[PDB]
Amino acid sequence: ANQASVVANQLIPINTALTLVMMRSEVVTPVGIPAEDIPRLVSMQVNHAVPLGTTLMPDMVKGYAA
Repeated sequence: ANQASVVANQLIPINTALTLVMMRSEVVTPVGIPAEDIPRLVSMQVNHAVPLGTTLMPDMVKGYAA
């Protein structure tokens, strides 16, 4: 409970480097990448377009390991 995840603040297109305006922190369920990791995610890539409001899960980010 009460753990925050990275949520897509805009549609994040494929093969596009993640920027800070693309990511917000929100308490959603299920839990995705912890909000704490929003600096680590900067400049990484998604392997599929993420719609607005989707929680970013580990598998969506190319090269992500926690």
